[PDB]
Amino acid sequence: PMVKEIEKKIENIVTKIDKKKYIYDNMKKLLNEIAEIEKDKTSLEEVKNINMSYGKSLNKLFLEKIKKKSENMIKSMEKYIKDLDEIKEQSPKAEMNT
Repeated sequence: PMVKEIEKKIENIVTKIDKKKYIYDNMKKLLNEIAEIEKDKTSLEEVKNINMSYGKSLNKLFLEKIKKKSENMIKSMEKYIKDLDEIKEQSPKAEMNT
């Protein structure tokens, strides 16, 4: 204990300098969620692109490209009439919240 005061130093270099590792040991699991974050974000933003061309852009272009009108009817118009799913989502939210 006298010279073996270097045992409290060992005690320190132990637990104290051991729990030093169990910090960066969570810094990895962090750099996983952090990693996953953008890793999906961008991947999807890529399939949010294909829409803008195939929708909005290909819309105006096709809505200039021109029975045939019947297709133009069931087109963008019934494509908006799809969004009845929001009402098929609203009252549901307004359900499990009373």
